[PDB]
Amino acid sequence: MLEETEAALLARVRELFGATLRQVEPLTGTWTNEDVHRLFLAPPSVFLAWMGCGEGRTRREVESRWAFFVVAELLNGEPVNRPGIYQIVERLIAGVNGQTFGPTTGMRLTQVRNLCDDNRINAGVVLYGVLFSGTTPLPSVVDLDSLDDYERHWQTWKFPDETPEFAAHINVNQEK
Amino acid sequence: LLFDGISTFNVNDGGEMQIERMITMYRTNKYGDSDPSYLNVNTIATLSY
Repeated sequence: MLEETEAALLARVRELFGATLRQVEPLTGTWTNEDVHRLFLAPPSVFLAWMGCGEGRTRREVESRWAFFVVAELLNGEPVNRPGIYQIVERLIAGVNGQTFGPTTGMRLTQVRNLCDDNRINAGVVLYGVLFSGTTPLPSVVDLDSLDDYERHWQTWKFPDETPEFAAHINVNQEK
Repeated sequence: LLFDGISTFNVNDGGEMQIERMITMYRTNKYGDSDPSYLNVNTIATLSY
């Protein structure tokens, strides 16, 4: 039930921030050392990336680890709007803490890394990154449905192969 | 006789005639061989029951 959860977080982010964030888009893979030169950042924007799932309490639940990578612009060594980016990070933490998002519930904040080395400083982007862990259940077993009239019951006693066969072809619903 | 397939009987004291072992005349499987799965009349009777 992970995809429904990520859709829920994305919808919540869109509702909370609206036009403040230029875009929101799921990220394939954690933020590596070349994501800056490969993605359509269009800052300011936030990316939701699934970082996997550790073992949950039961055999039907897991601790999913999501991440929110927030992007902005740092022209001339100066963030484009430092109060804006701080407010974005803070409101993203606040509105996505504790509240359930689809099947997943108990979103708990785990870590916030500055996550701005030279690769991103010379690229004019800040990458404050939030992490989350949630108790998400596994999908249930697929149900079934069929109705066929019970009419015949074929039983075969497991005798030795070449021993003469013993069986009963019951054929219920027979009247005489 | 019990090996051959014909059942037996015992004559106990007092002029009484007992049954000994009732067996079915089944000794050979489909391809020769030797199968005891029907040797006892109790086996076929219990299968029927």
